[PDB]
Amino acid sequence: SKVNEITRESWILSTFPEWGTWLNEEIEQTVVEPNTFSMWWLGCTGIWLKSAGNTNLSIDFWCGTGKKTQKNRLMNTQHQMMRMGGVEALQPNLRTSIFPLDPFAIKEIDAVLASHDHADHIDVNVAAAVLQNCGEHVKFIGPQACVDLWLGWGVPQERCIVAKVGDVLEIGDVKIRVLDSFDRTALVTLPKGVSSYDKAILDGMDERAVNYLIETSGGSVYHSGDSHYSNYYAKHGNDYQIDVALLSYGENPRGVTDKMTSSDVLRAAESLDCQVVVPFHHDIWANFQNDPREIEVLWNMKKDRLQYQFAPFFWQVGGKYTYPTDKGRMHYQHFRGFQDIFKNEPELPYKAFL
Amino acid sequence: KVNEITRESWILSTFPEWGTWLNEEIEQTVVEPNTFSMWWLGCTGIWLKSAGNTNLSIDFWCGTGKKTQKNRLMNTQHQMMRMGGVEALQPNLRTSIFPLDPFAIKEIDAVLASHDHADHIDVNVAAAVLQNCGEHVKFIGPQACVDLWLGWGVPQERCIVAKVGDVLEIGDVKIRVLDSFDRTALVTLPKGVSSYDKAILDGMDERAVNYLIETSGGSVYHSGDSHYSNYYAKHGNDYQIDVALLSYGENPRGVTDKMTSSDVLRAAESLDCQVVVPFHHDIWANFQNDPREIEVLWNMKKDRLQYQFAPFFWQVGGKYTYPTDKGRMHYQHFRGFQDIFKNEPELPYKAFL
Amino acid sequence: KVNEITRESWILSTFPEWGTWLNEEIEQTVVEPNTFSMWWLGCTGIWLKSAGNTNLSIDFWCGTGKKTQKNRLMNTQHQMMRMGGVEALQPNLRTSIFPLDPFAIKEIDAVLASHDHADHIDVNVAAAVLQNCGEHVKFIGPQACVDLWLGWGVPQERCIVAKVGDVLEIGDVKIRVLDSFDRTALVTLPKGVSSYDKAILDGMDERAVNYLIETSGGSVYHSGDSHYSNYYAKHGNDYQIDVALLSYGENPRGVTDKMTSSDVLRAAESLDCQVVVPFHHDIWANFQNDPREIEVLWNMKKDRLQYQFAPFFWQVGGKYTYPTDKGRMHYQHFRGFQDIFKNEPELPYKAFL
Amino acid sequence: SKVNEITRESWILSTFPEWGTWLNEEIEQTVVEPNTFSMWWLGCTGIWLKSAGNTNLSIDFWCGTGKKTQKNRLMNTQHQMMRMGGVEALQPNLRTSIFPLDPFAIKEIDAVLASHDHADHIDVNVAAAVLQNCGEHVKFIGPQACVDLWLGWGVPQERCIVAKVGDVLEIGDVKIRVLDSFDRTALVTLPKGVSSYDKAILDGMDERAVNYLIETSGGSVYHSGDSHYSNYYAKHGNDYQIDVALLSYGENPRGVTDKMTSSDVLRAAESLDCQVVVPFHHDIWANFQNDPREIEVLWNMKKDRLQYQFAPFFWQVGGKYTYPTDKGRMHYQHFRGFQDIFKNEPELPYKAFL
Ligand SMILES: [Fe+3]
Ligand SMILES: [Fe+3]
Ligand SMILES: [Fe+3]
Ligand SMILES: [Fe+3]
Ligand SMILES: [Fe+3]
Ligand SMILES: [Fe+3]
Ligand SMILES: [Fe+3]
Ligand SMILES: [Fe+3]
Repeated sequence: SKVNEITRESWILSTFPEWGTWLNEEIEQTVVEPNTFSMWWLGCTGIWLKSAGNTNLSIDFWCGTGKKTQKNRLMNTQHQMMRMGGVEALQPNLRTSIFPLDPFAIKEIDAVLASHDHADHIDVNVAAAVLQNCGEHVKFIGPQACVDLWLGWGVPQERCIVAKVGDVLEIGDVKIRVLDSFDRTALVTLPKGVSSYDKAILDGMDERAVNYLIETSGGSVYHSGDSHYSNYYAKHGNDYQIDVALLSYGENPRGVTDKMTSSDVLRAAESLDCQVVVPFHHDIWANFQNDPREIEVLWNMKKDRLQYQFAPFFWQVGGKYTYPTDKGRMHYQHFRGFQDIFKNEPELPYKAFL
Repeated sequence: KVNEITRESWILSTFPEWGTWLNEEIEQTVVEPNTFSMWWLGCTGIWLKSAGNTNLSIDFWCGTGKKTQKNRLMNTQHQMMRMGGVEALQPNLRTSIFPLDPFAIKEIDAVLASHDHADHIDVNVAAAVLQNCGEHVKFIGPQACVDLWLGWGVPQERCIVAKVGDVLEIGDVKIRVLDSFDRTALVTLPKGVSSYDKAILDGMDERAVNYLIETSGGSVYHSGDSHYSNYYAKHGNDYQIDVALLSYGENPRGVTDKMTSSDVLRAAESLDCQVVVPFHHDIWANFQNDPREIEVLWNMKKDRLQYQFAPFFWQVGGKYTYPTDKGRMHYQHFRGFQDIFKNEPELPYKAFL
Repeated sequence: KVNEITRESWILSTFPEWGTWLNEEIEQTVVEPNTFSMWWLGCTGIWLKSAGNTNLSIDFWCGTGKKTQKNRLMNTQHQMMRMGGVEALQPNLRTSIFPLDPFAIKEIDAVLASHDHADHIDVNVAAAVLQNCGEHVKFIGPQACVDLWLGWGVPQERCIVAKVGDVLEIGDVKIRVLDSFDRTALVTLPKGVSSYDKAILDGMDERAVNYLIETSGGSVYHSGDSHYSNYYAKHGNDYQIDVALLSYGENPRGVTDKMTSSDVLRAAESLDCQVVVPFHHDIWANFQNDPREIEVLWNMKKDRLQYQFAPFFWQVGGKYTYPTDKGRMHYQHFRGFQDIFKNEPELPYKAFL
Repeated sequence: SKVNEITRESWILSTFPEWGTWLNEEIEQTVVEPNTFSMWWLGCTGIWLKSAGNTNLSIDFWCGTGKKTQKNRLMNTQHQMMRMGGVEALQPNLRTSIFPLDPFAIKEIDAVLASHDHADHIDVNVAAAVLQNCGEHVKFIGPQACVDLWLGWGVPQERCIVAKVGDVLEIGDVKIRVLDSFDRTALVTLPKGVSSYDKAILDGMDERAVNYLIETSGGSVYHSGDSHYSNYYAKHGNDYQIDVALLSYGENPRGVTDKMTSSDVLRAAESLDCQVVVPFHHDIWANFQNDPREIEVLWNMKKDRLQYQFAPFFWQVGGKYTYPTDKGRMHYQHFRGFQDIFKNEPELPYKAFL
């Protein structure tokens, strides 16, 4: 190492993303057992899914960050937060989770999905990486607004598939059901100079936000993007067997509603009639710092009285989940290492040193 | 544009995560008389700012952990091999963001290091400070940390070897150099150097120290990642320690590298502090832990043992001001939206949300 | 005598359950200067009494729920049908007693209705007040409540249509009419009127409002059964709200008709109140709930979010006096026996009991 | 004119009792499965029991209320409360639970039981209703003092059966064992002018209070009326297999002892050696407002150390319990409704409205 040879740029390039290609390697090397499926949490609502037949999907994989300076103290005119809250000042949304996966190291993938067109659910860098490293067979699947963003970034139209509610897509050995979204924020996320006083905007969900139910030989996973709470989760739950439900969670600032509360994660689990409920999105923003234990406590208090049939699962960014293998586990813990502890004797001044 | 993007342009546009947000925050902070403020920089990194505008970086670390699984073998005679008789690579992956850009540092009085372990000293932070700051900035640390800085190209004139019992004055702050209890450091030796040899047991002071930093708003004890020692009680008998920063984490089976939840409490009692603040518990995936153990045990024991201190649970990149924040137990980042409803919302109907 | 007894004679001698106990209690309460008292009449019914002896009844409901299972079908286009696409009868059975006989009311200044839903407005209470009280009593509510009262036979000189932004002076109390967030009310439309139509979304103010009642003892915010809205923060920014009354209950799967435990807390924070009081959680069997969820969440979050309010758990028929009772969390009905052992017991031996 | 046609009397008659005949209908229409029995909580200690053989019993069904005014300041001379506590002032006992069953709509019943002669355990209206609606076959079963009250009210002697400790009565397919009572309050519940200093009154339990063990093809239930705690429960538990134990609970005012404490509910369950303990009577009086969670918390703290073989069940007034089907359930929840949720599509201005 040399003080003189170091620049800010050389430091950044040698250091980030944090885990380098550790997880890229982990994912590629994982052998998914028959009648099971595996997923990894990529931060925010990003999920890598890998079926037993080696089909690979990336969903809402986001490699952006939040604010990088306080220099600009003003929020962009008509940003959704301004429309919802009548605010003027900059939002202090700072990214608080590491980047567990290098998208530029992706070699094996079948499709890139986006639940909706919000910035933290779609990514130009992920797009670039997949187009650069992968074959022409990889599909970009998302609602019309997501396809418009990808096309605008230079993704070829032939790579895109516009997801419409009620569509059923086959990719490798997995079935993708496109379902309604309840992302109320998406409804009012409109370009400057376009009015959100107008009631006609209320019919626009389908054009820009969907939920996905992904069916594998090991079971199904419901990715709700960042849908708020809706009674209509119960319609989805009546119609389909949903094994694992991924629901966005966070601590709403006073006067803001952007994520479901702890109580609504449970109501949503009950409405989806799932077996495992998995909060996500609760890792990403400093200003939404939260306490997932609220979900666990409320679940313990209410499960007998309401005869809840599901259990919560508390994950970690970069972590793996395998279903149905991990059903029954509640608290994820990263591999602790040292499985070969004391293979050989220690080298210490006396045995009881430590 | 999709074809104007490379891995390298993505990285340079994206990292570090918070840009210069906290650099700006720190500079623009006006520390009130009779108070001091600190920020947690990840791992055991701390920025301290006094009411006299003295600024110190302690253990500021801008490295990361493993970046690949390709090399499946642990380095021969790594401290973990010496303590555990293992052969396989350690899966230590960095799990906290980088809240401060070392290359945006403009205002600083000294760079301190508790010890020479990799996650407590940084060549990039050194480069940045040498490149952007005046000749007055000191690099303070045990002999072994000075040796690392020197070897990286930090000029001897900038360094101060910290030895136990030293009292250093920097601006309006007093830095007491105190004993370290980092048992891991004692056996962190180069390949070909034996850790069977009992003479290595006298080696703490040359490579590891703890700091008691006294300000006009109170004192902070930075324990580096010392393990538990009864000797904290000697430090606690000798000095008023307001805030104690102690390394915490979940030890893997057969490993002892961080103090347990019971020991964070015993150490707080021994240092006889006012506030105990676990840190280091953010950084490694394989040490993933539950700081609520500390809060639960403290609630169960504080009456019976007449504990006079309270714990405080922080967040990486977060601020703490003493004594202003005494009484606060759970840190929450600024939530934003303090001007909520300054104007009316623009919605299709008022109850839309 | 079994021969003289009829279902009718049984009912008339037995109900309402407390007879006129609370009517007497309320009438005889002398409210101290700079305080106000309220009683919970079940569901969201509130009796409010100021230090100046102004008396208001708010959402006083004396109906019951289902009385038979014979009719197995829900009325076409009932709000629950519109919201849930159901056909079967709702099993809403009233689970609270009737602590106040409306036909014993003799002293009152105004009858308020937050909205026109059946369990918030009452023809029997209207009859009773017109029968027993002077020409001066006002019936205050949104246009839709005034229309219901008018159609029942309440004279038009008695009614006052509440519009958002109105400020009504009644005796020594000020009544601010504020926005409601009762999303169910928006779709509660007559058979043959479409709820697919987006124009219905502008209809809140004509049929539902929230009240902020200001007294010399402080203020109370009655939210009717508003759902959760960010706009509570606008009301909280604009006014000092001491006590917030918020409707709570356990929503059946696929139904949203009451705020969750998490939202009771968010609403308390948004209203920036000092005391939050769930109500409505007593009334329907099919919404049977656990208010302790609110207490547990509040304990878990109050430090981290710096909550400045505390929850208060009431009982139907109970009293609350503000600010005298601030600090109390769990209401207990009077236990009696204050004159215990005034005289000696009459027992076969001292230690019998 | 709606308001013109309304009187206090018309309102009361159109409104009460609260559930009308909903529960009358529910009970009649219930088909009890073989090897099970069902019960409903009627408020206070009232129970409706229905066997698989369609035998129907009412136990301590009380349709009275408490105080209806504050005007009478004084407690009745020599009321049991005055004898026990040397008090003068009126007791503030206000009924706090609704009336889930209309006694006048009873059409199918085999017997009317009373555990003891306290006012809240026997009812003249229930008697009048049963005599008016049912055949000559319906029996009124109670201790001598209960039979005396029924007789005095006009119940014909031929309908009554004086229950004495040790008696075993057959009614349909159920066996009713009459057992000792421990209602200490009943011993000093004596008419004005009769002395409670007299030790002879101590032999009076059996003539006025009993406990019942009701054996069905689905298991047994022990109704303790409002017995206080007694070591003698262990005698009953040694002698018989007791599946469900119904025990009176409440919050005693300072200086009063009228209901078992949370600790004693547990000791009693242990003594009776039951499988399920069900507190009751804790719904009825305002001045005894209590917290049944004390029972649950204590049980969780002690069940391992004491090797408790029973579990508590927390019911709701008007609710159902079926044994052994409901064993394992701890917190009763009334039917929530909406089982046909989303049978059809909602009728809303946009899907995510709710
Ligand atoms: Fe998002
Ligand atoms: Fe979104
Ligand atoms: Fe370390
Ligand atoms: Fe160390
Ligand atoms: Fe209501
Ligand atoms: Fe309503
Ligand atoms: Fe009783
Ligand atoms: Fe009794």
